[PDB]
Amino acid sequence: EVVKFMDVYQRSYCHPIETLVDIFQEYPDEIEYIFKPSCVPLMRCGGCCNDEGLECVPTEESNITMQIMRIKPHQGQHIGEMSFLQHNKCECRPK
Amino acid sequence: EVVKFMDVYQRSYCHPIETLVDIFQEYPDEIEYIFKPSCVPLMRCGGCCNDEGLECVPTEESNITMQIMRIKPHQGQHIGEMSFLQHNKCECRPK
Amino acid sequence: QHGVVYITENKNKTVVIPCLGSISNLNVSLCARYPEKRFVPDGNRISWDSKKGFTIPSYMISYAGMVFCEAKINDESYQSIMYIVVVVGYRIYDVVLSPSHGIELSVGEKLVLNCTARTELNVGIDFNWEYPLVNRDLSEMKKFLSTLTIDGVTRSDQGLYTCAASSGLMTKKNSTFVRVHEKPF
Amino acid sequence: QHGVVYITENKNKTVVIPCLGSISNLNVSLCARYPEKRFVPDGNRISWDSKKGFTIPSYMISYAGMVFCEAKINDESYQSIMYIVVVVGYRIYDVVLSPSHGIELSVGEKLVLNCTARTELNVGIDFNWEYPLVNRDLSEMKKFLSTLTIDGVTRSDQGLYTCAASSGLMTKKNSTFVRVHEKPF
Repeated sequence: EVVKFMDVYQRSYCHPIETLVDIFQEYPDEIEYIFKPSCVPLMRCGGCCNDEGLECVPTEESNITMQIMRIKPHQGQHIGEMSFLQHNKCECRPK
Repeated sequence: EVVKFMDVYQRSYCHPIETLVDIFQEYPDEIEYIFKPSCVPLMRCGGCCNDEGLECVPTEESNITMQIMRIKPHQGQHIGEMSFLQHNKCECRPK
Repeated sequence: QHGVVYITENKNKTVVIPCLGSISNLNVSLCARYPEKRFVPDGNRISWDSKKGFTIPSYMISYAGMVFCEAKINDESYQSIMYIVVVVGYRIYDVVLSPSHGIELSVGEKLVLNCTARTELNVGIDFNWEYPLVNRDLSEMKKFLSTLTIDGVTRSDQGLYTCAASSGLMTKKNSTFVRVHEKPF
Repeated sequence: QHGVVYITENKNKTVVIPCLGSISNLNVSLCARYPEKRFVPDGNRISWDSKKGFTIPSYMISYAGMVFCEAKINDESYQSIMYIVVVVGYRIYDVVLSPSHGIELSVGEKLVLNCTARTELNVGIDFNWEYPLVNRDLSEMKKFLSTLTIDGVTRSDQGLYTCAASSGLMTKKNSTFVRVHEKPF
């Protein structure tokens, strides 16, 4: 039950990794509503670079769409489509 | 290409999700060495709760072991086993 | 095809999912998600009535995302539609904009007014201003901020400034008077 | 079974993976990870010599995690072992502990001394103190901090205090004198 080396390497390099993101992290102004679910799974550039002076940044982005329940407390609700940004290609780059 | 509702729900609830964690985030004192790879994939409590007043916390933890290269700049290196903390069971709890 | 079930911040109330059935005595329970739990009558607090539905006090499920009743009937098991659990608040403890005290300004001088509402949790908040702008969310207590901003301030902007916050079924407001003086001398 | 290859912070140097082969003229390249790239001679900058190995200037790969040479030979393709790329630094721009100026203290008064080293990147740092404690990492410039701490400070602790930082092949130090006075009056 001990992970190999070159496994940890590839399992860890700057690449699109699924991430749980708060909706209000994406739509900070919508403070009048509340959302269920309150967060969403999105590919974001994750993992590390092989050099201090680098940073794991996206080189390809694409919004994606999911069904969220918008709720205006004491006035109603409904389930609408919300678009969210995603990373497709990641890249280590100078900082 | 639009995600269902109850899918987003379950794909997003407070549960152990694989996470890329910086080693120096775990071993902040080891400033004399440098590690390759410099980060590691670890299950950590991720996702959201169904109530403002909750928080997604672990209820079961377990260190796991991986092969990392410790490097003492200009004095040597080697590949040793490093243990890292993991979350096994997650739970929404009062804050 | 799903249902919806609201809950107040002051829990410990009692709730009824309309799991309505004919058989006066069924082994009917209430499964939940999430996390996957499954509740059963006990007379005291919990119960399911044939024509009333499944009963349970709010705080017993306020953490879940959706519940549904399910009946074990021999061959297969049959269940109701999904009801979505929704906790909501309304309590606005106070609203106060910085600064509270008066304001004497000079023409052209940038003006920034922070309006701050402290609410309980699961509160949604709408801001509304009265006067001659951007807002964001931030203990069992929330804080929303609404910041009004003007740069080129004229002499006419020298009016009373009003922020009001509505939580849905409640509303509070605070104010402050500001005067726009002409560059002195 | 793997190899290792170091690189300085001042890149634009030239490096040689010992991909040693017999055939004076092979279609040999240098594949990389990560990200998966694959380099080829061009005479000018890049080259592979039969008995010298694969050649390339540092900054061309300093981003990768491991490289290896590979030769296409008809049926199957054969490759060298894995060499691990490792960027390292040594430049310690300065070390200075807060405060720089002298210190007059009182017995029993808590003492905290921040020691701060600014280095280039990929630098590892060891701290060493001289005198009669915890440290952590924090532009193309790193900053490591080493904080010495004493609470119950006696009169004897009234010595010179020395922090020194070694990056491996370099070292700098700064100091400050502190006096421990007895509670006055």
